[PDB]
Amino acid sequence: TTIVALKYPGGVVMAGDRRSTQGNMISGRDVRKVYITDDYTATGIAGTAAVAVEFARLYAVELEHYEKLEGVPLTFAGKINRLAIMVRGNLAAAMQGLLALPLLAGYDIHASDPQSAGRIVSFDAAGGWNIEEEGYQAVGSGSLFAKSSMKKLYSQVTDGDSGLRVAVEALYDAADDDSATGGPDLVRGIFPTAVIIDADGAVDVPESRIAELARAIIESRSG
Amino acid sequence: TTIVALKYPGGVVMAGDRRSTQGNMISGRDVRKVYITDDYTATGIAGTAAVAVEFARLYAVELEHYEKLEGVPLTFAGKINRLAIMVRGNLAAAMQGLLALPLLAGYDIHASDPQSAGRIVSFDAAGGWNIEEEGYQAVGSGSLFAKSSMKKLYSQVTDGDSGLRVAVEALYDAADDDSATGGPDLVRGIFPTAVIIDADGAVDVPESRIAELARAIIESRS
Amino acid sequence: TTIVALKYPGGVVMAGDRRSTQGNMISGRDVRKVYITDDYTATGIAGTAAVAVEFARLYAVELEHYEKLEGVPLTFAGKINRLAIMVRGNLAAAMQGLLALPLLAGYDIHASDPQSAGRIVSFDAAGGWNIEEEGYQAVGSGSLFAKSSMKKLYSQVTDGDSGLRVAVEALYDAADDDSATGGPDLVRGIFPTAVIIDADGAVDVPESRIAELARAIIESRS
Amino acid sequence: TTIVALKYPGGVVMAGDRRSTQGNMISGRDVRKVYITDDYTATGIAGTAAVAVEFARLYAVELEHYEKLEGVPLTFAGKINRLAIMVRGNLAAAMQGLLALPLLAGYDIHASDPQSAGRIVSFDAAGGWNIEEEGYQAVGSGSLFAKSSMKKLYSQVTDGDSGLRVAVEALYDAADDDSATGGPDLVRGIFPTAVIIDADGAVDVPESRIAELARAIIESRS
Amino acid sequence: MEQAMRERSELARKGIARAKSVVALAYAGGVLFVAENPSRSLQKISELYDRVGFAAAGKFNEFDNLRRGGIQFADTRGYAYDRRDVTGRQLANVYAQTLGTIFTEQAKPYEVELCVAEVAHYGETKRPELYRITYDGSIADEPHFVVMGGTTEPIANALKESYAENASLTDALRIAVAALRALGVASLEVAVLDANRPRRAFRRITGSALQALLVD
Amino acid sequence: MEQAMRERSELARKGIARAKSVVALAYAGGVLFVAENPSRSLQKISELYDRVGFAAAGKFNEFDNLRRGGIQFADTRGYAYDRRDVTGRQLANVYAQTLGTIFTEQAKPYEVELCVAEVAHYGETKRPELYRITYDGSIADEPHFVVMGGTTEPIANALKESYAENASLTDALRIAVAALRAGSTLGVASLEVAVLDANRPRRAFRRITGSALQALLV
Amino acid sequence: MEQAMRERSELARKGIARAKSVVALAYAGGVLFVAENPSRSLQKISELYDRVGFAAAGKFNEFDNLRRGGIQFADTRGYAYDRRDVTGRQLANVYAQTLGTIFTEQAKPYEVELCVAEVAHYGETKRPELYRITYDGSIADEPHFVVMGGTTEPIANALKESYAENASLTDALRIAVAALRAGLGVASLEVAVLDANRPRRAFRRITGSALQALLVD
Amino acid sequence: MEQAMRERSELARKGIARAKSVVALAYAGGVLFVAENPSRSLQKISELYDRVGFAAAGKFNEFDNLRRGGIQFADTRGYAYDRRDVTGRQLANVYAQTLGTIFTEQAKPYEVELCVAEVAHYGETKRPELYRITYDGSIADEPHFVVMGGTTEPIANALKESYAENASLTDALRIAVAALRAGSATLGVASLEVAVLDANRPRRAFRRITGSALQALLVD
Ligand SMILES: COC[C@H](NC(=O)[C@H](CC(=O)n1cccc1)NC(=O)CCc1ccccc1)C(=O)NCc1cccc2ccccc12
Ligand SMILES: COC[C@H](NC(=O)[C@H](CC(=O)n1cccc1)NC(=O)CCc1ccccc1)C(=O)NCc1cccc2ccccc12
Ligand SMILES: COC[C@H](NC(=O)[C@H](CC(=O)n1cccc1)NC(=O)CCc1ccccc1)C(=O)NCc1cccc2ccccc12
Ligand SMILES: COC[C@H](NC(=O)[C@H](CC(=O)n1cccc1)NC(=O)CCc1ccccc1)C(=O)NCc1cccc2ccccc12
Repeated sequence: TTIVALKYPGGVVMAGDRRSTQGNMISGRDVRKVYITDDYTATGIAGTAAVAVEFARLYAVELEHYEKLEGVPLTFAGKINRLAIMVRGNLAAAMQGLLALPLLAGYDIHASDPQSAGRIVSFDAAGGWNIEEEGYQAVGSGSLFAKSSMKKLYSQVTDGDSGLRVAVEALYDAADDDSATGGPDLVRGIFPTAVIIDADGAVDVPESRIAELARAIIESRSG
Repeated sequence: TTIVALKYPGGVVMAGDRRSTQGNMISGRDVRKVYITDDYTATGIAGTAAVAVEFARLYAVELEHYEKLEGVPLTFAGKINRLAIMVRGNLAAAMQGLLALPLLAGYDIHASDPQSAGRIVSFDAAGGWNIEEEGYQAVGSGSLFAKSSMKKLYSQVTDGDSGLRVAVEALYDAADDDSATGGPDLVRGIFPTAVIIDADGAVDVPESRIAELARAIIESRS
Repeated sequence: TTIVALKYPGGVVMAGDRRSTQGNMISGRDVRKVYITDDYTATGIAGTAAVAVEFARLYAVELEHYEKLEGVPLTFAGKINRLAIMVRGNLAAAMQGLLALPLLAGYDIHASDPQSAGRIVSFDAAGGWNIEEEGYQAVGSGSLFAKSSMKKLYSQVTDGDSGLRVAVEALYDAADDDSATGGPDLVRGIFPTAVIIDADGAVDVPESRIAELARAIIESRS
Repeated sequence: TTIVALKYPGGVVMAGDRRSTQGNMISGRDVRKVYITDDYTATGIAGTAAVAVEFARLYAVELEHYEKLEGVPLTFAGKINRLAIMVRGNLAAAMQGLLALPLLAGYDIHASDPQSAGRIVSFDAAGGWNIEEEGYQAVGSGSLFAKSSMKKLYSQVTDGDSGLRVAVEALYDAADDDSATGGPDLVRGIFPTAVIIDADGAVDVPESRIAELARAIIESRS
Repeated sequence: MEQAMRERSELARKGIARAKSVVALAYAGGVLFVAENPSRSLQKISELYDRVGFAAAGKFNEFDNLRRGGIQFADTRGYAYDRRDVTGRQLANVYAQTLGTIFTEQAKPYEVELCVAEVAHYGETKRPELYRITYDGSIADEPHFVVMGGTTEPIANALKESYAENASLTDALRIAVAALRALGVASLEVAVLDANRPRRAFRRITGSALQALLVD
Repeated sequence: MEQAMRERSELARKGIARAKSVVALAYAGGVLFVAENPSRSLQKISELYDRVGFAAAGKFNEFDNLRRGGIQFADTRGYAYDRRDVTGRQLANVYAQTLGTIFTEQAKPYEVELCVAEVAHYGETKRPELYRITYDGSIADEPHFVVMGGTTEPIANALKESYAENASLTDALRIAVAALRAGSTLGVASLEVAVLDANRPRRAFRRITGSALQALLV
Repeated sequence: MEQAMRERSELARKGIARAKSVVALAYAGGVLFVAENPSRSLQKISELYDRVGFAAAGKFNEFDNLRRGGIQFADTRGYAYDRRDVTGRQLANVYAQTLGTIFTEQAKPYEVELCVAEVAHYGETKRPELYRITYDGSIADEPHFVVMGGTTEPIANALKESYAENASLTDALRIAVAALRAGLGVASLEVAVLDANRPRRAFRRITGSALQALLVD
Repeated sequence: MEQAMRERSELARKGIARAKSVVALAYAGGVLFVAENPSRSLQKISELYDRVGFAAAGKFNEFDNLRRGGIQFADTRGYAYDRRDVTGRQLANVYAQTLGTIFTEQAKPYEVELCVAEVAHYGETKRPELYRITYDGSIADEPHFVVMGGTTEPIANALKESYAENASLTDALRIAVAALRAGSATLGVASLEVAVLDANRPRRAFRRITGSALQALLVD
């Protein structure tokens, strides 16, 4: 698995691969690992599928629950804290093989400067968190390949379009060096999923746009 | 054990073998592994028989319990979530040897397009689920042989009848390579069980039809 | 231990040996392992004697209890389900060595066909059960010998008298190959015990009929 | 330890040795292992002394408790069943080494035949029970030597006196081959203890009578 | 207290008087239960244990609770000890105990009256036992017959005069219906504790057989 | 005690008599439930088990509690033993015990009156059973019809004159709306109708609404 | 609150007054219990422990509960310590405590009056002890006799004039039935003795032919 | 206990008559909620679930407890099964059961009256549903509108002559404020709380109309 997230001017993007595995056998090709969790936040999770989806679902419910009860959504720090508390809650089962590490990407509407209102938060198995002041982050078995790719490609991020492209390209480098991460499947038309978040909210990027960037990257390396 | 399920235009089909084992010893030749759990849903289960039969029974009860309490049946998504919660609930006992994995086949009456309303859901031991978009799926010790067989036979599926045939041929290949899956016994007249589900509901496939299809495959391989 | 049970037209018969062991040592020659649990039901149990008897007694009271509370006896399926639940209840104790597997034989008064009213139910350690379509079943350390014997002798079963002979002969073959299963003791005059069940209920087969069948086999094998 | 019990015309006799051990060390020589538990019942226990004495005491209390609460003593079956439940209750502790195995001897006043009113019941560590039809039984580290001695000597039992003699002689053969079973101590004048039960109830056999039967055995084998 | 309990006793006595009547008689073959019961499926007479039967008058849900509770007690006792240790006297004793508690501590006392009957075991010779237990836990051992529910004085008087020991089944049945009228199949529920059956003595006499024994 | 139980029965009786009426009658095909009910979605008639149905008069939340507990009981018993061990008599009995306890021990008695109905299993020959359980736990066997709620005696008398055994679905429905009129003008929009149809293979409960119901009232 | 207490006291006293009567008196062989009791299977006189017997008057289910609770206490203490640590005094004391608790806190007071009696252990020379426990938990130490239930004054009056220490079993029984008359036969009496001569269990019922033989002749 | 039940019923009745009124009515776009509410932050109209809204009249802390408990019920059910299994009738039913319990067993009954409204899911054709739950747990569904709190009959009469199906947002709001005005004993933006269940919103149908937008809709 690899999930990446990166900031661009005025927003944030998150993208994740589609592969599901049990050992060496490919048990899924179209799996979704990146979720809209609230109107201004998206969550991607890595690890055991049962636990990963359970986390995303419950987490979205927890946020919306707070919002309907109290007439206002949680502060972004409060959202970080709730994901952290959820992860550490799972540490005992995670020790026994039921691991789930999340990555959080959002737009803070109460931020001082709307230019830099994007937020990227990564976690560890103890529920440790990091609010990233360097623009990108990744989680999963391909995260080091993806992060090392973005280290070289991040300078080319100037708007939402270049940032999305760079995200898919790091997911491509991850899938190229990590067999548990699925690259673009040109025969079945299965590509990574991505969510873009700006001041207008969080929307899932249309699959055609990922197919265009994917084949764009593939040819970018064929020539 | 091998259970298969596959989508065809306007419906879905599920089939299962009839063999029960204790190690290498054959402990049954007519066991049933596919159950009508709901008017538009069938479940096949693999693993320990005791746990599997309890699962199917208890799951059917939960579905109808909900329906009588609330006057409307669960959405298909709700059914999947409840089966998943049941599996995950058994995860400890599974780790101690009482393992049972289900395969879910249904027809979603609330889907937009009635011909593509067929649904196939697979699970893992922690209750992970996946709604299958690729047309067929399997579970059990022969599931790989059946999946590889259907991978080659699925293009011939144009209606319920051809789909039921590729299903029975997939159970045939499964039994051909896996001793824990029992093939058609032409001396006792025991053949796999199958269920069809379409817009008119879930009906059990008559044994005579499956007997026909079995003999067609056996003939075709001689 | 060997317990056999087989269907005949209009009835069912169940029979068991008399040997009690602790390892190689014979701790009993006259024990009873087949019990009439109900007016149409008998249970034979193999395994640890303490639990086998406790299972028999508790099951019989459970059935009568439901009958006196609700004025009507359990359906045959309900009896299967309660026994199964009892076995699964004992699984933890069984994995520590207190294992007992029952074999259930009954006559279903609510069946349509008076000659398909016999029922034979076998179980496994998890409470999994099988209603046996193929006419006979056995449990115990000699069950494999007994079942292969019945596989060759069952074709001659046409009534209760021949069925009882096939049963005693299957126990004879089991005792012939298994030192934990006891054969007919002609010096002490100890013979297998049997329960016969038909539309008139479950009655103990008297000793004298079993002894003459025994001497008939012992004669035929000389 | 060795405890014997045997049936004679119109009664039963039970006798037990007096040796208490810790491994190879003799820690007691005047120990009592046979107790009058009610007007018509005696119990002898082998195993851990703490648990054996606790069993006998608590069992006697249990029977008199029932008798005073309900105005009539328990039927003999009820006595067997409560002792059996008690052993099974102690099974977990027995596994960790605190084992106690009982042998029960009684005269059933509610029995049909007055001179077949004698009862002998042996148990296993799970609380399995056996009502012995064959006239004698034993328990303890010397039980197999005693049972084999009685197998040859039981034809000589014609009244209470001969039954008592065979009982003492089986205890002699037990201690003769088993160091954990104490033989007659002629320097200290300590002899097995015995209880006899007939229609008049259960009474302790006087020390002097057992002494003279023991001297008879010793003399007769030298 | 003394007033509150008098009111409870009266609520019970009046409620039980409004209900239909039940009669139990010792006869030559064991014990006979005859009750006015229009219902096809609700039963005032029930088996408790092998040789012990139960009859009741009053509010249905309440004496059905007592009936189920008695079967529970009897069955657990037979399991814990032995079947032969279960006796009528002890069931009557737990009923006296239980109705005492109900009468003093429940929101409303039970508008019921109970009869526990026991016949001898197969092949043994013992006079049947009849026990009446009333709403307050009072227990009385009666030698020949018990009347419960409604206006008891006419029925008890009819039996007192007309009662014959060691009567035949037809004999005791006809005396019983005669006293009950002071009544066809549809209006009667009848059962016996039949001392001649080998283990379970309780036998319902319904429809054709019952009709056969009434017409003579 | 006497005065207080009098007060409970009076409160319950009055609550039921203020409530719209429901009728259940045995017909050639099984059991027919007809209730006066303007609501488009709130139910007085419900399925309990395969061959067992439930109808009620009184406070909605209360007979709804009892309905859910009945379903709970039946599904549990069928699971513990077998589906064919669930009987109408059993459910009627549990309702009797439940309403007895509620009536004597709860803060307020339930203002409800209940009917449990059972038809035969498919292919089997058994005549329908009707049970009335009232607010105090009294239970009654009825072979032909049950009336609950509102002004009962006019409805019961209209049925005493017009009722015939083994009538057809249309005829029984006509009788039912007639008797309902006699007490507490009645179309689809104001009626809730359902049957325990003994010819269904397993689940006998079935609703007749809208086009079908109007088709039967003509 | 005192209104509730007088009401309970009168309910209990009335209930006991309407019930049948029982007398227990010490004689040469121990203690004799004789009670007016028509029943053939329900019992007012009982064994508690090896040398301790129990008698009660009043409502049956209530003193039957008390009888079982006493049997539980005795057996539990005898198992927890030793048989000879169970005494009549101790059982009387626990009954006082139990009945006080009932009388103040249960839904309805117990309509019972209790006698706990003890004879000496075999071979010892202790004079029998009689204890009376009343519905409110009041306890009284009695040396010669106890009368309970119904109209006590005439029977106790007959005894005061007719009671002699160390009477024979036949004599003591005849004084007992004679005292009971002031207020009949086998069918109407229940009798038992705490017999100081039996080695372990001193309680012993005297029924039927033996009883009849012992009444007048 | 006829004493207790009468007195509790009257305590609840007088409690609601004393309270400001709330109107809920079905229109062409879904369901409209209008309530008399001077406060800026304390809210009588609320979202329960995706296509389900809540309105209450009476004592604030009491109907707020019920609103929060209703949200707990909806969120737990949607998690246990699926969001699409959560329905208006279910929330109306739980409130009937809850208020029945409270009315019979709490120290004091709740002086509240509730409306649960549900519109169809995006892209579906389903008539709005409105439910009215009263202080003792009585439940009734109404096809067109519900009124709660204060003197109801003047407001309901005004609506039953004023109400037209498939009204515009402006039309339904104007008739609603007129009917509320008939029952008051002085209104405008600062004096109203307004919200709609919008059958055109893709997932969450509840949305509020405040300030400039509300003023633009009241001028029509
Ligand atoms: C990282 O490790 C491999 C992991 N695979 C699994 O967890 C696979 C997924 C799988 O094969 N499925 C079959 C259909 C439905 C699930 N599951 C398992 O491996 C089961 C784990 C287990 C073993 C023993 C006892 C208990 C539990 C995976 O691919 N995880 C990727 C992943 C991340 C986020 C969301 C996802 C949603 C669906 C599927 C995968 C998802
Ligand atoms: C894959 O594993 C083999 C499995 N076999 C078993 O579970 C067999 C089935 C069997 O022999 N039976 C005998 C009569 C009743 C069942 N049972 C066992 O293997 C015992 C399991 C166990 C052993 C020790 C401790 C705890 C548990 C099997 O056949 N599974 C296939 C299967 C699937 C769904 C429904 C079924 C119903 C009946 C029989 C089989 C069924
Ligand atoms: C475990 O397979 C061998 C088994 N033997 C035992 O169970 C024997 C029976 C025995 O020797 N008895 C002697 C007096 C009371 C019974 N029991 C044991 O071996 C005890 C095992 C044990 C040890 C420590 C902790 C727990 C358990 C056996 O013979 N089983 C056959 C059997 C089946 C049904 C009913 C029976 C009733 C009586 C006797 C045997 C019966
Ligand atoms: C066979 O097994 C040996 C057994 N010995 C023991 O149990 C001896 C008895 C003993 O030495 N005593 C010394 C004074 C107090 C008793 N006890 C032990 O062996 C200690 C057991 C133990 C070890 C570690 C942790 C916990 C417990 C034995 O001799 N048993 C014989 C026996 C049988 C019935 C009644 C008895 C009564 C008294 C004494 C012995 C009795």
